[PDB]
Amino acid sequence: ASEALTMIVNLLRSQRPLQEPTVEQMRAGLEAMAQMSPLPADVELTTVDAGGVPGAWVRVPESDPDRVVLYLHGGGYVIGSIRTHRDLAQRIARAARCRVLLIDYRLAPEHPHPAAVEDSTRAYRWLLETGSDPKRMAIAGDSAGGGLTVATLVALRDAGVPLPAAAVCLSPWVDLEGIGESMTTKAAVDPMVQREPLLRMASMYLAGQDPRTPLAAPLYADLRGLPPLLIQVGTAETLLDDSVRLAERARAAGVQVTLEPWEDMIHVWQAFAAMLPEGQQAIERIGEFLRQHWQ
Ligand SMILES: COc1ccc2cc([C@@H](C)C(=O)O)ccc2c1
Repeated sequence: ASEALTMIVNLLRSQRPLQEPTVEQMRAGLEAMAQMSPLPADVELTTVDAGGVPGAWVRVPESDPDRVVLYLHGGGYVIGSIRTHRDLAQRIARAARCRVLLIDYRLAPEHPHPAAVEDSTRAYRWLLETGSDPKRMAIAGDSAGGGLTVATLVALRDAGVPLPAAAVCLSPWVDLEGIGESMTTKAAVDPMVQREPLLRMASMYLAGQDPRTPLAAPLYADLRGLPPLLIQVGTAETLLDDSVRLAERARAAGVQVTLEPWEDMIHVWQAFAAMLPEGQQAIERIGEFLRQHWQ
């Protein structure tokens, strides 16, 4: 891996937003870290009411105005915001030459499951209502937002809503019990995600519901009929086996899955693309994948 990976690992070993003592401090910690990646001058942000869900349009100069990624931010269903993820959103908008709708879906513990999935499906339905075409759309998300991407597709399919051309999952979180082998075997090399904080956030999202509830933990969902899926994951991740098991389940369901394991990469390494070469390389691959499925 690039020497820059050592700098990102060192940052994460000291700035541990998932290990902050309160939800308020976890939220503020991730906001402080995102504020470091300064936004390019050519990014246009437009706040919008996406059918009752607050959102922001992210546009860059080469955004095709009729192609849209609905972007579902990570943060364990508890943290993250339009602010934390607008840099990753603009990088994807640039690579995929599209507009990104970044939504502020309801967060736990204030709004437990299924609030997040109600909001992601409402935003997608609103895009259709306002004239977006499914063959020029995609849903993408990181970590909890990667799990929410799969759950959103399942819920839309079950409601008879036309599915988009493709979907992208970045280090998705789909096992809310943390029982993947890598949760043990990669614990020593993951500077961000460990079982204790994952179970803390799962508790807030589930509010006593079965941790294998399919739209909360899509490792247990019926995935038949989903569109082509790109799963990017790092091998230095306790969540590696979330991606491996999701790929197995989607392939068994007849889905066109690409599983891309990036050697030595850490959780949502794409968010560090300003400093990490593999982050920008992975975002270029996301853009290639989306443009191929919109052809
Ligand atoms: C430098 O900027 C960032 C921005 C968002 C980030 C999000 C995560 C995790 C919690 C995520 O939402 O998947 C990690 C690092 C991040 C760094």
